[PDB]
Amino acid sequence: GTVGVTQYTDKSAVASSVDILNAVAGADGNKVTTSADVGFGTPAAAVTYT
Amino acid sequence: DGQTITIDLKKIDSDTLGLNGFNVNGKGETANTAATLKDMSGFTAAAAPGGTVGVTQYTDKSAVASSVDILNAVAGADGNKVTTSADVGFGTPAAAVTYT
Amino acid sequence: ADTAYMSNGVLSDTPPTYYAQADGSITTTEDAAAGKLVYKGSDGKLTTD
Repeated sequence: GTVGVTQYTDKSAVASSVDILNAVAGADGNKVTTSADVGFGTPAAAVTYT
Repeated sequence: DGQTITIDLKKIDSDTLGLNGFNVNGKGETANTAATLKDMSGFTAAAAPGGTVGVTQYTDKSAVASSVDILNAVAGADGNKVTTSADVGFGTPAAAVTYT
Repeated sequence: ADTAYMSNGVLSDTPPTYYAQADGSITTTEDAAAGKLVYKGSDGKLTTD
């Protein structure tokens, strides 16, 4: 509510897919839910693998 | 390592030595400086009536005029209206107020 | 969803937020009492050291 201050944001920091994969692999014990995987899950009969 | 001698160097030029143009003769028109936001230490106002958060209104108070200033201002224009009581001579008893 | 943002070295749901003070200074939070006024130099990215 202080009008004496003004907010600036640095956009264009959009996460890339490789960055998200690196982030999830960085920590141990995370959760990934994906469908339409190569080999296993190619028919994509089920979605929730985790 | 660490056993050195230090030589002090100062920026020596027209500006640092002062006087920024000696200008003995005068009659020379000179440009002004910029806004210099740092100097504007007057009364701060977070009003911003336009709603723009990127602007902050600064007002410079202590510009209140004196009584003689008000009298000079009203006398400068021709045809003004001044309502007063407790005048010297006429109106000293001040039976009436609105003379104008 | 545009809800994943590159921080300095980690992945965060929020983009880097910067606040510009009345006196021209830059700080991360509204109150100047906190914030650890932002710095820059020799590497860019406005790192806070």
